[PDB]
Amino acid sequence: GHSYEKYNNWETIEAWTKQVTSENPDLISRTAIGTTFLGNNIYLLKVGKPGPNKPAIFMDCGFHAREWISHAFCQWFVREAVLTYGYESHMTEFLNKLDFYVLPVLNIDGYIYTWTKNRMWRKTRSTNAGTTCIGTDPNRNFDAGWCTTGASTDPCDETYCGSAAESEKETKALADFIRNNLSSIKAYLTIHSYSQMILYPYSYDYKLPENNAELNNLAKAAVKELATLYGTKYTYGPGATTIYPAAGGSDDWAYDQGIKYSFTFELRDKGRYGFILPESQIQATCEETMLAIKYVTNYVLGHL
Ligand SMILES: [Zn+2]
Repeated sequence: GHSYEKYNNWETIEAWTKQVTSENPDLISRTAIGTTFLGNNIYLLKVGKPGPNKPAIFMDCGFHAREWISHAFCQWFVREAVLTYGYESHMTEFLNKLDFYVLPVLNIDGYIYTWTKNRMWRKTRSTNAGTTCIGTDPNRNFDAGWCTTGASTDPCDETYCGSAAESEKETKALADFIRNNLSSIKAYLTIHSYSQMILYPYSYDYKLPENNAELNNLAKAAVKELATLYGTKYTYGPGATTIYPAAGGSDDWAYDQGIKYSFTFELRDKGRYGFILPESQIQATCEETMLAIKYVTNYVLGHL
C-alpha cells in the first residue's frame, strides 16, 4: 500500500497516480508523455482547477534513481494541493490561477533498479553500443553546453552525458513536452538530493543569467522561508560556483528555452545519511520544501 511517509516502489507510485487522479478529477488529470527505455509509462499529473489558457509551473522529481527523497516530495506535494484547496488561501489561489505539471518520476527504470538490485544506481538503464556498461546520467543529457564540461563521454562512468543530447527516451520526452508548452510554462523546478541547496543557472559555464540578481533574491527568500519551519539551512547560488561546472542540465536547458525562473533543489541532508535519508525525515523534509516551493510560486504568480 502507498504511504506518503515511506518510500514507495514504482508499482505503488504508478497505482497511486491512478488512484489520486480518480479520487480528485476536479483538481488532477493524468497523462503519459512517453515510455522509458524499459517500457514504463512516464506519467505527468496536471494539478489545478481546470480552466482555459492557464499559465503553469513545471516540476519534476526522480531524475536520479537513488535520490529517493525527491520522488517522495512530488507525491507529498500532490496530496498537499488536493487537501488544502479551498481552505488554505495561497494554495487555493495558486490552483485557481495556474496549473502545476508534476512529473513524479522521470527515471523510472533506474528507480526500479535501486529497489531490486543496487540502491546507489543513479543513471538510466539504457544499453550502450560497444560495451556491457549500462546507462546515461539524465541530468547531463540536455542540450545545454552538452558534454562540454563536468561530464564524461564514457558509458561506464556515472556522469556519462549520453551518445547525444536527448539520446535518452526519458529526457527527450521531457524536453518535447516542455518545448510543446513553452508559452504557458513560467517556471521550471527540478527536485534532487542531497546537499540542502537551491541552484539557478548556469552550471555549464560561469556566465550568469540576465536576471541573476532577481534569481539570487528569489533563492535567498525561498531558503529563508524554508528555514522558518524546522531550522534547516540551505545555501544557494549559480550552479557552476555553488556546486561545480557540469554541462547538460535540465535547469540550464529550460532557462535557455526562455523559462526565466529555473531552479534545482537539493533536499536533505548534508551527508550524514546522504541518499539513504531515513523515512523518519520524509515528513519534515517535505513540509519545509513545500514552503519554499509555495514561496516561489507566489512570486512567479505575482510577476506574470
Ligand atoms: Zn540528482
